[PDB]
Amino acid sequence: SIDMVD
Amino acid sequence: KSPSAQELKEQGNRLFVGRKYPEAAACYGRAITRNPLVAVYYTNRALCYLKMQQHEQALADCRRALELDGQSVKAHFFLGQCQLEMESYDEAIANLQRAYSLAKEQRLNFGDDIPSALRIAKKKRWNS
Repeated sequence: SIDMVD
Repeated sequence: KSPSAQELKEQGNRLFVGRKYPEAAACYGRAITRNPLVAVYYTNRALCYLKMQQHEQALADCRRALELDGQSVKAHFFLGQCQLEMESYDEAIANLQRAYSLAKEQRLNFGDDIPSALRIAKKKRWNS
């Protein structure tokens, strides 16, 4: 998911 | 004796997944102190602020990230999410669409996350 830290 | 920026980002990532968002944001802040020119630390902290409902703080960090990496997919996506929660629907949709274009250019694959976010934002603009 894009809803996450890198 | 002292943590590196990388140690601090890793600690912040662990606290984020652990649902310790203020603590994670402070870790990313310490990473920024060690290397203030890294956009990812600001976008990571912006996401913490979003989870903390601290929209003005999240928006400021997205703006900082965009100064350091104007191609950042996540800076645009999190900015759009911020603006959506602040009811700035037109700006939210523009930023989510820009995230879509940048992700395609960079060959990133988040599943249907970005189109799904766009649909959510357009429905919310219409329902309001």
